[PDB]
This record gives sequence, C-alpha cells and structure tokens, in this order.
Amino acid sequence: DYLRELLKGELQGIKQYREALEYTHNPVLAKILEDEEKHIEWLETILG
Amino acid sequence: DYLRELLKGELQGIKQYREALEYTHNPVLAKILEDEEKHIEWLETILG
Ligand SMILES: [Zn+2]
Ligand SMILES: [Zn+2]
Repeated sequence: DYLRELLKGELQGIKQYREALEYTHNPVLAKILEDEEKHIEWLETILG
Repeated sequence: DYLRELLKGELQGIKQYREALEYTHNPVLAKILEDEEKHIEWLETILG
C-alpha cells in the first residue's frame, strides 16, 4: 500500500509550487516543481 | 505562511523513500529522494 500513500502526497506539492512564483519570482521553482512534475511518474514507471 | 506549509512534509517523503528501496531495489529513488534532500533548503535559501 505504501506506493499509493507516496504517490498521493507528491501530487499535494506540484499544484502549490506553481502558485509560489507570484511572490518569489525565482528560478528555484523552475527546478523544485520541475522535479516534482517528473517524480510522480518516475515512481510509477518502475511498477511495470 | 505558505512557505511553512511548503517546507514541512518534504521529510515525510525523504525518510519514507529511504525505507522503500528495501522493497523496490531501484535507482529512481536515488533521483526522487536525491532531489527532496535539496528541495527544502532550495526554497528556504531564497528568503535570505
Ligand atoms: Zn518529489
Ligand atoms: Zn519535494
């Protein structure tokens, strides 16, 4: 069950990071959420 | 307050990923958890 508990939680971060560039205007979010966008599918691609 | 909400729970992934490789045995967690280890200090560094 742990994989689904993992996968549900990274999705909770992708949508919040896309808001934060309005207040930070930084290139850091163009690395952080750029990784979180791949990460969910990166865990999943392994399963089969 | 959004920054506190962003920061606190990336470690609710980092420690979980470190255990999950004992079941998965895959190099992808050495890209997922490799990046979550940066992600917290990445968004924390900007406020200085
Ligand atoms: Zn991630
Ligand atoms: Zn993260």
